Amino acid sequence: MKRVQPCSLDPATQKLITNIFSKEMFKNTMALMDLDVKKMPLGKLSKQQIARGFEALEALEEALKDGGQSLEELSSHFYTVIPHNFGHSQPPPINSPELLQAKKDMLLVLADIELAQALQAVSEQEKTVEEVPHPLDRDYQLLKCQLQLLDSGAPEYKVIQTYLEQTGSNHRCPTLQHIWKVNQEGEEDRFQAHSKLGNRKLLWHGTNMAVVAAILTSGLRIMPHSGGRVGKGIYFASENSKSAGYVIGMKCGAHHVGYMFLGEVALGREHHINTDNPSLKSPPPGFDSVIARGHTEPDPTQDTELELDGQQVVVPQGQPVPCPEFSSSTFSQSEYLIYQESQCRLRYLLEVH
Ligand SMILES: CC[C@@H](CO)NC(=O)CCc1nc2ccccc2c(=O)[nH]1
Repeated sequence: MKRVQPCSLDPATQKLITNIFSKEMFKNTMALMDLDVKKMPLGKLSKQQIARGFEALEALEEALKDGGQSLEELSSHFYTVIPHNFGHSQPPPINSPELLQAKKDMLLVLADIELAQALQAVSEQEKTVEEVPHPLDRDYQLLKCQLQLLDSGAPEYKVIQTYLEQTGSNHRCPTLQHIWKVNQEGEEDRFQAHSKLGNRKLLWHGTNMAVVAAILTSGLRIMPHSGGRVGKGIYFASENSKSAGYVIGMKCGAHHVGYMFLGEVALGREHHINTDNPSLKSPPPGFDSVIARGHTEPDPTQDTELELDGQQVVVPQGQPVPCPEFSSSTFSQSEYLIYQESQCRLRYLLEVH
């Protein structure tokens, strides 16, 4: 029998690792995306299945753009590959660009669920080694990402807290529980190359809980089949309320639990837009970012700065105020886009109730 070594983690980090590696949380997410968890168990989920899923969605995309199969014939093949559960009734046809991108977004989450499952596989070295770490230490070690819990006294604590409270829902106030500094090793070098590229900003990136382990393992990515209102890049917001909309919040006890990322984004020369462009794959030449400007913006006169690795990083601190220039924008709130993974570094992780 193998000796289980004691857990080295603080209670808040243990709780976080318990939450983001939880089998029930992953199944819950699949259930919330109307996936058939009985026909698709966590352990049966595979890279081949997800690939076959995206192949079926691409065929549907070609039909949506000949004498080929009908949209219902092609939809039926997608549901055979990715079993859904609509109370065991006939699943609906994927006959619109809005339905298609939603199905792609579902598979991107499912790919991050499969990645967390693949990450937890027992290596041959582990089978030979005569002791084992506590399961939470093992999961933490697999992320290959340093997490450091901040106390109310850390220099950035009050700055982050003000950012959260001033730009979050005025009535549906997100309650801050914990902040971890995130040091993803193998993400430092690519981001540091952009040292001469300024206009650095700390921006929100909200996700569901089932993709947090994959992000701590791999960083924010520009995945194939990804997209949205401002194309194929990494989406950020300066308003917490915009990023919070993407946080489902899992029920636990008498409260909700969710996680939010803060990323350091080197925006450099910004290109501003006031209308949707799902076809963008990069900024225009000579630009380093695309900012879909909203009707509001956290009061720029209230911006502060944080020193992160000897670089000034703008941190908004004001409530949203109107922006007359973008009063007629198709965006109510700003969306910040970068099209190179190296222009982002994860910096903080927040637990919110
Ligand atoms: C493809 C769905 C998943 C895979 O992780 N993506 C997310 O949950 C990111 C969602 C998100 N979208 C935004 C869009 C505009 C502005 C901000 C955000 C944001 O914070 N998260």
